[PDB]
Amino acid sequence: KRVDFCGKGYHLMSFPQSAPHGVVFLHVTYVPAQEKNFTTAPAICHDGK
Amino acid sequence: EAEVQIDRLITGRLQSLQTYVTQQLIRAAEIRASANLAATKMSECVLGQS
Ligand SMILES: *[C@@H]1O[C@H](CO)[C@@H](O)[C@H](O)[C@H]1NC(C)=O
Repeated sequence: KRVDFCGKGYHLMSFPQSAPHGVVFLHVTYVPAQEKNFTTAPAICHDGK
Repeated sequence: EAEVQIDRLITGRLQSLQTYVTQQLIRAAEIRASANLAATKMSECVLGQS
C-alpha cells in the first residue's frame, strides 16, 4: 500500500527474474485515464435531515 | 641527501592525503544513507498518507 515503493501508480503484482549478479522485478501497475469533470456537493438534506 | 629529504616530505604528505580521502569516503557514505532515508520519506509521507 505504500506509495511509489514498487511501481508507479497503484500496485497489482510483481514477477522476479534472475540476472548475472542481481535481480530484476517486473511490476504491474494500474493507471486511470479518460477523465471527466462534474459538479459535487458535500451532503444532501431531505425532509430536514 | 636532497633526495632523502624530499622522499621524507613526499611520503608524509602522501600519508596525510590517504587519511583525508578515507575520511571523505566514510562521510559520503553516511550522507548517502541519510539522503536515501529522506527520499523515502518524501515519496511516502507527502504524495499520499502513512
Ligand atoms: C471541466 O470544466 C472545467 C471548467 O472550464 C475545465 O477547467 C476542465 O478542464 C474540464 N475538465 C476536463 C477534463 O477538461
